[PDB]
Amino acid sequence: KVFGRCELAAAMKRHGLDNYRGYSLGNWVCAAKFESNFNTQATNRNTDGSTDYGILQINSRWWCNDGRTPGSRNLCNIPCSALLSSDITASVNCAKKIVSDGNGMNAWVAWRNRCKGTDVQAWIRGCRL
Ligand SMILES: [Pt+2]
Ligand SMILES: [Pt+2]
Ligand SMILES: [Pt+2]
Repeated sequence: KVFGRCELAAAMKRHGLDNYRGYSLGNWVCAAKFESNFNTQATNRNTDGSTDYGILQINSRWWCNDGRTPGSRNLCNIPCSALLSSDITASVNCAKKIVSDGNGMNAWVAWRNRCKGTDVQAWIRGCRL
């Protein structure tokens, strides 16, 4: 599913991401834009052999099992395919564990390099939140 901007804002809001660990909804929407372009089906294979999955490009080294990432943990106790669903619940539950691990949203290098310190409120403009 390729989400609309406001559509993904609403879904992220219902699932408890607005101000989660202090991050306003716009930060989550900006991150999703530059990680996946709002596509729940996005996958990206890393040179280390891990893969990034779904709307927030969650990585198989630590967070999910894909059956092909060597010496990997599965700290979110899900199959990585759960992260490609049109239903974002599994990705949001995983994103909460990741953002809680100590580096906040710096865990998403696209957030650090393209969203951090910018006017991220622009990403929720117009949306009925
Ligand atoms: Pt939803
Ligand atoms: Pt939820
Ligand atoms: Pt856009």
